[PDB]
Amino acid sequence: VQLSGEEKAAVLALWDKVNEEEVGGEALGRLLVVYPWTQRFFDSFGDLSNPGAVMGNPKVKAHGKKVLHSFGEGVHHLDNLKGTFAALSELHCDKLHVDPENFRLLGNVLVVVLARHFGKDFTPELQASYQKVVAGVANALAHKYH
Amino acid sequence: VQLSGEEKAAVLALWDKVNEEEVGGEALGRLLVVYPWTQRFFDSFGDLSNPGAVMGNPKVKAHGKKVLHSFGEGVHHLDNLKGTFAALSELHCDKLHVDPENFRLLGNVLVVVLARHFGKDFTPELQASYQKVVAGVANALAHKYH
Amino acid sequence: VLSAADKTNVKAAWSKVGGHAGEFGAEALERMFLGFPTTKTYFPHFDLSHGSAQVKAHGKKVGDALTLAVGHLDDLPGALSDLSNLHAHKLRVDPVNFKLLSHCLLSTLAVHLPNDFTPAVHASLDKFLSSVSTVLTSKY
Amino acid sequence: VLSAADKTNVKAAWSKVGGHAGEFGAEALERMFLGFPTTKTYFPHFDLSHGSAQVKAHGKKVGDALTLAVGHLDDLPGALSDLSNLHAHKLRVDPVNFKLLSHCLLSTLAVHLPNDFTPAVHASLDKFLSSVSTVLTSKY
Ligand code: HEM
Ligand code: HEM
Ligand code: HEM
Ligand code: HEM
Repeated sequence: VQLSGEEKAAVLALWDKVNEEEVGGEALGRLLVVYPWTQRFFDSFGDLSNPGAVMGNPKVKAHGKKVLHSFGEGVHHLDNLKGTFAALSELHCDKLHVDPENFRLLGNVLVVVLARHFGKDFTPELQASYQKVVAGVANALAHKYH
Repeated sequence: VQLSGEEKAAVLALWDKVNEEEVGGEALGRLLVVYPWTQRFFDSFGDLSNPGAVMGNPKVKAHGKKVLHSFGEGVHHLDNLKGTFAALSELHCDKLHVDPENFRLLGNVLVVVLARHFGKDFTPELQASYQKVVAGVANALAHKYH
Repeated sequence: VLSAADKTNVKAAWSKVGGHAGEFGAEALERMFLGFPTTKTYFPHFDLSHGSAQVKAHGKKVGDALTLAVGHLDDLPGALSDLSNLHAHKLRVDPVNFKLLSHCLLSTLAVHLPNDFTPAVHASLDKFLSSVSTVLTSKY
Repeated sequence: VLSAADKTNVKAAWSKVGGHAGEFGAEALERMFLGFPTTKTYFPHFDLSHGSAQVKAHGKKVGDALTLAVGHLDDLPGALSDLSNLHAHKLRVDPVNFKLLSHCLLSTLAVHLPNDFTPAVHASLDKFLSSVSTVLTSKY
């Protein structure tokens, strides 16, 4: 929501360097390992019992890519997050019954993953902008619950 | 936000019976006792060390009345919660630095207090409507943080 | 953690609940299902209508487990070990939901014991339900 | 709770942090102040500009306390008793803020130790920082 012009440009410049498949796959995999109750939503993916199984699971990678692609759509439409995520908000509430606290968990995992991939280029200032983005996305996905 | 006509009428009918001073005083007092870190915001009120001091403190009662009066304004403007609470959202973010998690805590305390005051009249269905109201208020107060 | 004063309060308050623990447990579940509809997902096998026999039976088991816990305040991890396994490994209950049930249980106690649900008692029961919730999510 | 496997992971990972604990602590604080500006309220007495000496000194104390904790994983309540009193009674830190610092510390470790910050290690460190946060908020 509330970014300066210079912050917006730094966010978009980093997104140019994001591999949605590698970052997505990692972000979703880490959510499932770190917050193991999230595995309840993905029983159809098969064996999510240990870390090795999760990170190599092809359905995890493919879904993580989808999620990250959608996040990317948000990064390119920061002035209209509620409109971009309206249909997905319905899906997550009415069809999947995901508690919205889990959107904030995934957002923070994604920030940790960006940190890991970009190192010292993921400065404290750039992280702060990304925290506003991930909170913006999480709020837009939560919109049609309350 | 999302209430039926019949739910809306039940919410408003209960509010007719709310003594803002007694309920307000109790709600704020219970927040301070149960969640003692909230006392950091009210050092100007004096001695908040023990439960007896908190519940009898006249500044606690007066502030609780103010808070509840404002909540009441929300109950009468459920179609425009963001507009009703815009100025207060600024105050809480920019001037007071209250983490928004504390709005949800106060909302739930208020529901417990209504339960205590109304007994079996505070039915499971009526509580459910009040949970949508308190979440609506908490979201409107959080609006100008993100 | 629970102080000695919190333990005293919790044992005292639960003595006033007495034989109503199962009925309070059932009402707390009903409040939770209506207030927080995402919690219904864990009970596909239940009839969740008002006064459902399965909700009444489950409320009894919840109430009895809380009664057990009140007897074992110095060793909750030991007493509730089997329930920690069930909620983490089998059911995979999202930790957020324990907060929601806790709230609904406090709401139910307020309804039925208004004179006994004092601020100090509220504070002690909140800590108790948090300690129970911590144990039930401990095996993640 | 921390399993034996989590304890092993935490001790292993912290050995790789080694002498950088204070510098990581300082960067985690900077990330937290910029990311989460409500946390600045607790430090009115600090110069919070980039490379402030007070932030560097405080980061050292945070890093040393985490190093202490890694040495006392079987008795965190005992080792961090004095810090529990400070954060609850004197400072009245809102429990939400421990989550925010934890996140910023994980972010900082990811930046500096990308090959060592594996999923299993991330999971163990998250549990460790939660256990530390629980102890530091235990005296409420
Ligand atoms: C930033 C946060 C998130 C974004 C952008 C997002 C986005 C998406 C998208 C694009 C889909 C695909 C919908 C389709 O195919 O039409 C989806 C499906 C799904 N999402 Fe989310 N998601 C988010 C968070 C979560 C979280 C935290 C969980 C669970 C804990 C979750 C669980 C699912 C599941 C189970 C599906 C269905 C998968 C399937 O059909 O195979 N999502 N999400
Ligand atoms: C439903 C939630 C809430 C509502 C409706 C609300 C409403 C209000 C209102 C009407 C005022 C008076 C502003 C004025 O005089 O112009 C106020 C001030 C204040 N509020 Fe809130 N409030 C909420 C939650 C909280 C929470 C959770 C805290 C702290 C943990 C908090 C702390 C304060 C403080 C410290 C003041 C200033 C008191 C003073 O100047 O004496 N409020 N709030
Ligand atoms: C204070 C909190 C809680 C207590 C004391 C508790 C206790 C219990 C007990 C005693 C059982 C029955 C075990 C048995 O018969 O072997 C059980 C089962 C179960 N609990 Fe929990 N529970 C708590 C919270 C929750 C929450 C928050 C959820 C989800 C929203 C939940 C979902 C379940 C489910 C789905 C079952 C299995 C029910 C069945 O299939 O019959 N529990 N719980
Ligand atoms: C893992 C989490 C934390 C650790 C290990 C930790 C550790 C410490 C240590 C070792 C001290 C110095 C004690 C001394 O010199 O006597 C301290 C002081 C303090 N901590 Fe924490 N802390 C943590 C989290 C937090 C958080 C989340 C906040 C607030 C956002 C905070 C605010 C403070 C403040 C204001 C001081 C006093 C600083 C001063 O006046 O110089 N701490 N902490």
